[PDB]
Amino acid sequence: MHLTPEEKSAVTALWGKVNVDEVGGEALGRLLVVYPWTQRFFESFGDLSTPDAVMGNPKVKAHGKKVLGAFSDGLAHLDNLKGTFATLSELHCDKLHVDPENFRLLGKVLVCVLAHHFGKEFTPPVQAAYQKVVAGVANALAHKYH
Amino acid sequence: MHLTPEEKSAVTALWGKVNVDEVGGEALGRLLVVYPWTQRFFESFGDLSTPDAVMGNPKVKAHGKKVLGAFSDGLAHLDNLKGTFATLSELHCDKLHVDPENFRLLGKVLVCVLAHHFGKEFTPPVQAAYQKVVAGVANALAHKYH
Amino acid sequence: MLSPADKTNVKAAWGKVGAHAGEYGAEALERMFLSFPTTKTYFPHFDLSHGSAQVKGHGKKVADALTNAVAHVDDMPNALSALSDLHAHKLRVDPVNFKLLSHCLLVTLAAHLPAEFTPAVHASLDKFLASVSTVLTSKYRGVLSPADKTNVKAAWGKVGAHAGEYGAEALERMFLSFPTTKTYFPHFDLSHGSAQVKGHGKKVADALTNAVAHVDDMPNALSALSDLHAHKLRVDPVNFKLLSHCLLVTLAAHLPAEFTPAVHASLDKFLASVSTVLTSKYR
Ligand code: HEM
Ligand code: HEM
Ligand code: HEM
Ligand code: HEM
Repeated sequence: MHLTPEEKSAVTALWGKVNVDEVGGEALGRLLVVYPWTQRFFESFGDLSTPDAVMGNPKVKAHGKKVLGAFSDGLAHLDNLKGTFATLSELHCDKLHVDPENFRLLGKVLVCVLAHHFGKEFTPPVQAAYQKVVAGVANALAHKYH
Repeated sequence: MHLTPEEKSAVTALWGKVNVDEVGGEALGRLLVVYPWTQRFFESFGDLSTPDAVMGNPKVKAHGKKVLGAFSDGLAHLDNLKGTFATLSELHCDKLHVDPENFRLLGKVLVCVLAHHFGKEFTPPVQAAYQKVVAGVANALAHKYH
Repeated sequence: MLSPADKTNVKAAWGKVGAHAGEYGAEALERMFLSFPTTKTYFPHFDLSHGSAQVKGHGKKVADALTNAVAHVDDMPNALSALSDLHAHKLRVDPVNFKLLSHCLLVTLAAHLPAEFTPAVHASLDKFLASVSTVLTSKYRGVLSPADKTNVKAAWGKVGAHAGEYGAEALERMFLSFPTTKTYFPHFDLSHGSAQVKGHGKKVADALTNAVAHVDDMPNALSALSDLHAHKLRVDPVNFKLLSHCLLVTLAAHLPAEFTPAVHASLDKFLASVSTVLTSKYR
């Protein structure tokens, strides 16, 4: 990916403390709250009328776990993100029609969520490592768009 | 940096009709007019107050020729843009302090200048091939920033 | 942009920041230089090492400016006028950098306000920062001047009856050059010559003709379109800059005589205005 040995360890270490399900639901929920236009893909999910409703929506939470679970699995393949996300990239393009900008928005929200969750432990260098990781993951997911 | 056969031939064929001296002065001049904050790097160039001032300024023309001249060199090395521009990348970062976003803006303007100059000949597929090229060159010039 | 609820949220959050504003500002700056190194190009005259007096000093000035902005949230343009002048005319920081510092201030607030940073406050602070950024960037080129409005009307005039054909070409150029934009049209046949693209191109062109006619009253002229894109189509805002670019290329390809540098600058400002309007109701 290109991240130095110390950046990879900072990333991994913090991620070992992440409840993927909780953070997943929190990040997808905040994405839908902070950038409402991303709700366009989730009308089958039900009530998304208020921040509370979005955060408590069981479909949003379930999708959040699914999305962050795949992200989680991608942290094990930091040297080959494009390869790991190739089929998901094609799926999001050809079948889901998800504008790649959405991945970048999720990345920003995920970083704010880690910062809220971890406070002082999310230091400027740790953020910097995570910024490279979220940009890499978004680039890999957008790679097969045509 | 991968281009399909049709995209590379579109780029090459068109570039052979380009008078670098002329197109270079035009592109740099328009960049300074359309995005005036870019003038922060050319305080010693003289009078940049009005469009006609910028467009006829001999130093702007001289510089545009140098810039497109180097861009032309990159066209001959479409397969390795990063390697070709590394020296200039470090130079733009370390000694000149040029925000890489300026490379993207110049790319937009150059596309407008090519459409303006060639008219009907700058077809949608040809523009699309040129968009890949200016994005590649901009990424190649920002590669050594740190 | 900001609703009263948003203002109450920002006021609350920033209040809690209190005496730490200066320290948070320095941390946000440090976070920006590290996460986004291209931002250092604007500070080559600073000692950018951790804890420098220069970064701490600057951090306090930035936070005092946001405090001023919070305190005059209903009158931001005026409260920050000297700052927008300094950034537009002296500093000339590319506007893309404001989103970067905004994200880093947001991450800083998140790390320091565990109780206060709820989803609603997060959304409000994000909108607040985007508004501050917009204010500090408003005078780079400014609103449309009479020369601009005159240039746009003259150029759009020459387009005339070709408007729909140019709108279609602009869409075609956009789809080919920026493939991601195709994600919003999975129901269309996007092949060259497509009647659906031609028909849609005509609609975009007519909206723009309408915007040119109402250049001094754009927000109302485009109100229904803003609602439509904001709440029904929900097109990510970044895409508007891509279609604007493609429209400019189409105009250049067809107006050999009128696409002078000054007209180019006026049209770009005009399209950025139409884009701002079409996206004003997103949040
Ligand atoms: C880190 C970024 C993301 C990753 C790794 C990710 C991962 C996934 C995975 C693993 C699936 C299921 C694939 C399958 O069923 O075969 C999926 C489905 C989906 N994704 Fe993504 N995605 C990401 C971001 C997004 C974003 C930001 C959006 C839209 C705002 C989005 C919208 C969807 C939708 C609508 C589906 C289909 C859900 C369903 O059929 O129930 N994805 N994605
Ligand atoms: C298309 C991308 C670009 C290329 C290939 C390019 C190329 C060059 C070249 C060949 C030089 C001469 C260096 C030397 O004398 O050793 C140079 C200098 C310079 N470039 Fe770039 N450049 C590009 C874009 C930009 C942009 C958009 C800006 C900022 C608006 C910029 C600002 C400068 C400045 C300030 C100098 C110094 C001029 C002087 O000595 O007064 N460049 N560039
Ligand atoms: C949204 C946040 C921003 C605010 C509120 C802000 C505020 C300020 C303030 C209060 C000053 C000092 C005024 C003076 O001493 O006369 C200043 C200076 C400056 N700003 Fe900004 N700014 C913002 C974003 C940016 C960005 C994103 C950059 C570029 C990365 C930037 C670069 C600078 C520079 C280079 C200076 C002059 C520094 C010096 O020489 O002391 N600003 N800004
Ligand atoms: C600033 C330029 C834009 C203008 C002036 C504009 C104008 C319009 C107009 C007039 C309509 C027809 C509405 C109706 O049928 O009542 C519309 C529909 C639509 N627009 Fe935009 N729009 C703009 C940019 C965009 C962009 C950048 C995208 C996406 C890349 C987009 C995607 C759509 C979609 C998906 C439709 C629905 C088409 C259909 O299903 O028939 N728009 N727009």
